[PDB]
Amino acid sequence: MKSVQTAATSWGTVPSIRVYTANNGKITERCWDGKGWYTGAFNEPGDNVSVTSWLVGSAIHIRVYASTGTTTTEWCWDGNGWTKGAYTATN
Amino acid sequence: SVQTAATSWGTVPSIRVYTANNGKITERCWDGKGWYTGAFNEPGDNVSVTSWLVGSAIHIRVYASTGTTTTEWCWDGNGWTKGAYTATN
Amino acid sequence: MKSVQTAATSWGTVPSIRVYTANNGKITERCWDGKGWYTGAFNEPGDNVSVTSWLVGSAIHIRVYASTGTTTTEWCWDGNGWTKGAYTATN
Ligand SMILES: O=S(=O)(O)c1cc2c(O)c(c1)Cc1cc(S(=O)(=O)O)cc(c1O)Cc1cc(S(=O)(=O)O)cc(c1O)Cc1cc(S(=O)(=O)O)cc(c1O)C2
Ligand SMILES: O=S(=O)(O)c1cc2c(O)c(c1)Cc1cc(S(=O)(=O)O)cc(c1O)Cc1cc(S(=O)(=O)O)cc(c1O)Cc1cc(S(=O)(=O)O)cc(c1O)C2
Ligand SMILES: OC[C@@]1(O)OC[C@@H](O)[C@@H](O)[C@@H]1O
Ligand SMILES: OC[C@@]1(O)OC[C@@H](O)[C@@H](O)[C@@H]1O
Ligand SMILES: OC[C@@]1(O)OC[C@@H](O)[C@@H](O)[C@@H]1O
Ligand SMILES: OC[C@@]1(O)OC[C@@H](O)[C@@H](O)[C@@H]1O
Ligand SMILES: OC[C@@]1(O)OC[C@@H](O)[C@@H](O)[C@@H]1O
Ligand SMILES: OC[C@@]1(O)OC[C@@H](O)[C@@H](O)[C@@H]1O
Repeated sequence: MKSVQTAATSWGTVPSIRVYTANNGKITERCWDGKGWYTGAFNEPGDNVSVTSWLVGSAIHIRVYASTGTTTTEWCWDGNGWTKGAYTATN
Repeated sequence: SVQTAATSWGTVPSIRVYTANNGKITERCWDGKGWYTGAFNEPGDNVSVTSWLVGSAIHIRVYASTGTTTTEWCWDGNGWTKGAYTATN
Repeated sequence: MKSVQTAATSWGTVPSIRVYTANNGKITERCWDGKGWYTGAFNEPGDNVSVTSWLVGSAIHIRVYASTGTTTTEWCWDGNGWTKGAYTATN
């Protein structure tokens, strides 16, 4: 059968983990911070997902790259919910 | 085509590359002195990976998916164990 | 049709980000260093892509794993152009 496609990132020593799953054109998010998996706020269209994250001090910044067709949309976590980023590409 | 995921740690570095091929995920390893085959071998058509250090100790999480079922595999120094991850796909 | 596939890595606190996109058998690269996205030098064949990177001091090292069929080629950025690495697999 058609397999879902995942992307994962982690930070710190607890750690926090975020796993994004593209399934039937939608990306959803599962989260771990030491005490059970739960569903996160991220829910956006995409057949394909990649993720990277970095710390600035103790503040986490996450970038999720969601692709449908040739269009990749960047989604940004910087402490004020998810926001659409400036990323563009000419695919 | 086959599908891969990669993680690395330290400054040597160590690198681990996971490849999903014909329903199986295998692992190739670099620790500064050449590539060799690792112990990870579990079913999956899709793979992602993340890893983190606790001091000098590496912890690796491999997300192996077949259909809508994703199984998390955990390296914490004592072989690969199944993790608690679930998702409602 | 089938969506493009991406992989992403980041480093430092600016940060720098690199996003690799596999589109109709070719992988290209977009770059962020804090002041706008631009096109990078990576351009190699591939249907599937993953990436990892690490810092040695302030110097970035990037490894891109590009797959076509059962052949995965590692491409290495060590400051001086993209070169084929020693990665092999028996797929
Ligand atoms: O248990 S099995 O994995 O062997 C299985 C095989 C087939 C099946 O029809 C089912 C199970 C029942 C079934 C289960 C589910 S689930 O609830 O998600 O587990 C879903 C379906 C289903 O038929 C519906 C379905 C989904 C997809 S997908 O879009 O790729 O996920 C494909 C199909 C589905 O029927 C077609 C299909 C493909 C395949 S194959 O594995 O690709 O050869 C086997 C069977 C199929 O019905 C034949
Ligand atoms: O991208 S869309 O899903 O909107 C789309 C679907 C179909 C289409 O016919 C077109 C677009 C028009 C079209 C666009 C392009 S493009 O400008 O390059 O994007 C190319 C084609 C095309 O018909 C030609 C074409 C190429 C290929 S490929 O060489 O293998 O990539 C396959 C096909 C093509 O028509 C067959 C095909 C496959 C599919 S599939 O369901 O995605 O497999 C849908 C449609 C198809 O015509 C049916
Ligand atoms: O604590 C969970 C959460 O806030 O963590 C940061 C992001 O992963 C969000 O989508 C998510 O809801
Ligand atoms: O704060 C958001 C932002 O500026 O962060 C850096 C890059 O990810 C940009 O594309 C993005 O718009
Ligand atoms: O041999 C190196 C090894 O022990 O490194 C840690 C994990 O990547 C293991 O699967 C692997 O076998
Ligand atoms: O020690 C294993 C474990 O607790 O590590 C943190 C998460 O990866 C969990 O899903 C996993 O079961
Ligand atoms: O400054 C841009 C650049 O040199 O950054 C390092 C690599 O990502 C290169 O492919 C890219 O062209
Ligand atoms: O200096 C290049 C190199 O040695 O870097 C570490 C690994 O990526 C190797 O496959 C690669 O050939």
